[PDB]
Amino acid sequence: DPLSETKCTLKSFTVEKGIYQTSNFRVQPTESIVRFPNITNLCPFGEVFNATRFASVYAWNRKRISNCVADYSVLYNSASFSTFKCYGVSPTKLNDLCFTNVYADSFVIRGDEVRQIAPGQTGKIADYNYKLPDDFTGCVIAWNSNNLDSKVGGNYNYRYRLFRKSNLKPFERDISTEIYQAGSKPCNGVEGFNCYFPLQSYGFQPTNGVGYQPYRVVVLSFELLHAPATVCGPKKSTNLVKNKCVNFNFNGLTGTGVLTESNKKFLPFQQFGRDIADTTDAVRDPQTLEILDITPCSFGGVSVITPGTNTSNQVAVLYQGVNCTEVPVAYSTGSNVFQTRAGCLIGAEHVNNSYECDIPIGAGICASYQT
Amino acid sequence: NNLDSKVGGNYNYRYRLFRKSNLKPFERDISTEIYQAGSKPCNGVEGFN
Amino acid sequence: SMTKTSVDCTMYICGDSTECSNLLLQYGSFCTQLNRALTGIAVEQDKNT
Amino acid sequence: TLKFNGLTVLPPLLTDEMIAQYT
Amino acid sequence: QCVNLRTRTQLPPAYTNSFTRGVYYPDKVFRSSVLHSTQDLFLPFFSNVTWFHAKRFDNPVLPFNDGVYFASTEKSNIIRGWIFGTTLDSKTQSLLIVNNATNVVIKVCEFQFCNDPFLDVYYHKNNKSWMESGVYSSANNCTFEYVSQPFLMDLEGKQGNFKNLREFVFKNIDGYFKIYSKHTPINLVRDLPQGFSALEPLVDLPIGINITRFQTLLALGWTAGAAAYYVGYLQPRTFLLKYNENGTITDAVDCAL
Ligand SMILES: *[C@@H]1O[C@H](CO)[C@@H](O[C@@H]2O[C@H](CO)[C@@H](O[C@H]3O[C@H](CO)[C@@H](O)[C@H](O)[C@@H]3O)[C@H](O)[C@H]2NC(C)=O)[C@H](O)[C@H]1NC(C)=O
Ligand SMILES: *[C@@H]1O[C@H](CO)[C@@H](O[C@@H]2O[C@H](CO)[C@@H](O)[C@H](O)[C@H]2NC(C)=O)[C@H](O)[C@H]1NC(C)=O
Ligand SMILES: *[C@@H]1O[C@H](CO)[C@@H](O[C@@H]2O[C@H](CO)[C@@H](O)[C@H](O)[C@H]2NC(C)=O)[C@H](O)[C@H]1NC(C)=O
Ligand SMILES: *[C@@H]1O[C@H](CO)[C@@H](O[C@@H]2O[C@H](CO)[C@@H](O)[C@H](O)[C@H]2NC(C)=O)[C@H](O)[C@H]1NC(C)=O
Ligand SMILES: *[C@@H]1O[C@H](CO)[C@@H](O[C@@H]2O[C@H](CO)[C@@H](O)[C@H](O)[C@H]2NC(C)=O)[C@H](O)[C@H]1NC(C)=O
Ligand SMILES: *[C@@H]1O[C@H](CO)[C@@H](O)[C@H](O)[C@H]1NC(C)=O
Ligand SMILES: *[C@@H]1O[C@H](CO)[C@@H](O)[C@H](O)[C@H]1NC(C)=O
Ligand SMILES: *[C@@H]1O[C@H](CO)[C@@H](O)[C@H](O)[C@H]1NC(C)=O
Ligand SMILES: *[C@@H]1O[C@H](CO)[C@@H](O)[C@H](O)[C@H]1NC(C)=O
Ligand SMILES: *[C@@H]1O[C@H](CO)[C@@H](O)[C@H](O)[C@H]1NC(C)=O
Ligand SMILES: *[C@@H]1O[C@H](CO)[C@@H](O)[C@H](O)[C@H]1NC(C)=O
Repeated sequence: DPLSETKCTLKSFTVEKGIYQTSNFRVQPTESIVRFPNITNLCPFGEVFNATRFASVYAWNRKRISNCVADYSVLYNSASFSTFKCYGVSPTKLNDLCFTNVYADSFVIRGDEVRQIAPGQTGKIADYNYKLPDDFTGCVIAWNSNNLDSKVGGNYNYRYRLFRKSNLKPFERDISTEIYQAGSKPCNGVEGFNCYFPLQSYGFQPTNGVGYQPYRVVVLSFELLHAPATVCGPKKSTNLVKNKCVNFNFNGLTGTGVLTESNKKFLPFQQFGRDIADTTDAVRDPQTLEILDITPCSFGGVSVITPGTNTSNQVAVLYQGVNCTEVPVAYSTGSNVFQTRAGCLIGAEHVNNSYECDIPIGAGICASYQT
Repeated sequence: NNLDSKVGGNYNYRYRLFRKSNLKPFERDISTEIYQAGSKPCNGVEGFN
Repeated sequence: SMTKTSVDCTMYICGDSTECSNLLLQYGSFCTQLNRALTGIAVEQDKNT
Repeated sequence: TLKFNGLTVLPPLLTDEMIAQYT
Repeated sequence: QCVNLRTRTQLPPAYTNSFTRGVYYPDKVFRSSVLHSTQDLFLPFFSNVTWFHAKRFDNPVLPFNDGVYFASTEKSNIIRGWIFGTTLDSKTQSLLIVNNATNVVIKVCEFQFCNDPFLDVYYHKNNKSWMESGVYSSANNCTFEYVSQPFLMDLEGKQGNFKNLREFVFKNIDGYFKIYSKHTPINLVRDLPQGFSALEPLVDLPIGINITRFQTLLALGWTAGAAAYYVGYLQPRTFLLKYNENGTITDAVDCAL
């Protein structure tokens, strides 16, 4: 009870007559609220995963991605990708992570070779034409494509690298067609003993086993945070509540406050209104372009007004400069409550009779213990 | 290496890849239940989510 | 007299953060010693008047 | 010619009406 | 493709007094009836700007150290944009701004330009009104591309019979490049108008490259109109800015004048 709180605050088992300060009151946030402009520049991932024709892997396509929202809600919540894995980030956490550049690398391979695309792997694709760095922090995405990329006679349009002089560095696209030397002889002309053309085309047919089937491979990649964050996940938003104390975030501006409809008119380029002491006192809603006053949530010292301990245990509480409508958010039973110019006074009986000032409260009010 | 490593791999030793939330200090987790990384529930032993 | 003032030393020094408040706890009685001083000033504005 | 951030301004015990009466 | 004209030598600079201009809203923050002591890159009050004009034709290259104020007083849309960059020769990325008949394009590739590169009112070239191209060969690395409506569009003013002032401030901080602008009508013959108004952030883009120099882009054996343009350099300086009852900056003090 408030008397026990004064005994604890005064570190005494008995308290003399007077008024004593105690732990400050503050109206709590009723709920949290996040406001961000409704999503519009969603990334061009249709131009990746739903492009009609893919490239061959020996000369795998690169698409650069920039200035967009890297939404994966349709991506990672679809079972339609048969192997989608990430290699230095959780695929769930991508919506709360930023990038800087992005690249999509797009190509077709055999189903026995999707395992070679992973960082730190080997086999003629990974060795000769498409190697990830061993520290690859991004993701590989792949899907079974026998209904798409097979041809009834074998889809020999889709080509791979069958030979190379040396096994390659990260993302080293090679467009050379010059003849490979399998033996110690020089290779001269287009063909000869131990000469091989460095490529071959895959036999993708509707009949093939779960291995000789085609798969469409994409790698999503990024070099991180050396520069402004030109690609990032979708900043979500929640309903706009008013006339209640709440924890807001508006376009990155945090605070806890009461939000109200403002009469202030901004010019179009502004978002935060400030007061003399460089504190925020208003904000624009990103999605509705109207101005909200920000007001700090009601708070005050709590003073306990008491006759002395042995005299009596009965006490009254003053919520300094709090309107009596707001104190019941916390003695909230009331029935003897008096809004004073000094604050909401709870548990003291208002008597019209003016006596001499005994215990001060403020703004002409005093309190005393009487019949 | 010369005590716990093996030429074929000492696949006795294992780490926990997944947990709904970070564990508390000196907490230990012995759950073997299947982690629902996607929305579709899995009252089972396997599936891509 | 002059305008009576009082401060919640924690709300100033640590507005709406428990993480800051638990660090402020390392400093002991200063967030009370400051209020004894300001309440002494405030009580004397009535006395002077 | 004459609340934020935990700072508070408290009223004097005697109002400007009570000072006008003593005066 | 380049259409060279070393017809005019590097004629020496005219110089004029920039009275109280190139003040701009330093931040997206609204204030009212209050004085703010911002410290930032500003054009110093009463400082000597350099002055150029369009047989009258100017188009010199010049540096861009920390940031630059640029303006023209004009009629009939003679000027159309700017190159900013560091080498200007495909060793590094560059940034192109151009307005066409309404729209703007802001773009960045591994451009090669020319010694004296420009875009005129294309009548032929490939064909009529030809695409934003004649300042460069091939971009070939066009990572950043943005477009807008009427970035420097005209206003009524009884068919713009005053030489309308168009003011821009070009800046970079923390890898963003920032553009602030204003239009004002005034009646004056050939000098920057003594009076006060402030520039608002027109756009921002996050291009993140070393920038050292710049050159304006303007349109015409050929014939054309004639108009002036000015250049001033921002310096770090403290300004005290009077926000009015409606927020807009209404007056300023240069704390070191
Ligand atoms: C490739 O592009 C396809 C077309 O954009 C896209 O298909 C679309 O996928 C979504 C999610 O599966 C569907 O969303 C709708 O689903 C049901 C109705 O069937 C509703 O309950 C939902 O509210 C929602 O409206 C689209 O209907 C579907 N559209 C078409 C034309 O099929 C694929 O998801 C894309 N695939 C990849 C791999 O990128
Ligand atoms: C964000 O999206 C909402 C929903 O599409 C837009 O709200 C609509 O705005 C128009 C014009 O004010 C009204 O005719 C509709 O009734 C509104 N619909 C709803 C559901 O509110 C809103 O304008 C968009 N805001 C931004 C900043 O893009
Ligand atoms: C405490 O707050 C209430 C509002 O919740 C104030 O009541 C308003 O007072 C004005 C002035 O008399 C009236 O015009 C309004 O109609 C009242 N509103 C309601 C809902 O009755 C009250 O005045 C506040 N008390 C103090 C001393 O601040
Ligand atoms: C313009 O092209 C050059 C060359 O392709 C790019 O320079 C590469 O930048 C990446 C990312 O930092 C590095 O991984 C490469 O090593 C760089 N290559 C070379 C040869 O320098 C440059 O980033 C491109 N700029 C834009 C804006 O697209
Ligand atoms: C701030 O801007 C407003 C709006 O332009 C100005 O208020 C206008 O004043 C004129 C002249 O009395 C009236 O014709 C308009 O009806 C008013 N507008 C509104 C919306 O009421 C105001 O004068 C400006 N204040 C300053 C100091 O320049
Ligand atoms: C309570 O203690 C005070 C001294 O602190 C003493 O004067 C008073 O008589 C005591 N009251 C009773 C009821 O014993
Ligand atoms: C006390 O007097 C006031 C008028 O000064 C009146 O409004 C109030 O109802 C009275 N209270 C009681 C309990 O009679
Ligand atoms: C301004 O420029 C003129 C040259 O036109 C020069 O004589 C003068 O000294 C300069 N003054 C300042 C303060 O820069
Ligand atoms: C310009 O000419 C080419 C052929 O020379 C033609 O295909 C094109 O449509 C023309 N463009 C315009 C805008 O007339
Ligand atoms: C203006 O320029 C942009 C980019 O060069 C172009 O897309 C647009 O069609 C042009 N419009 C006119 C009217 O020239
Ligand atoms: C350009 O940037 C590089 C790397 O940040 C730096 O070393 C160099 O000094 C810069 N050059 C200029 C002229 O600022």
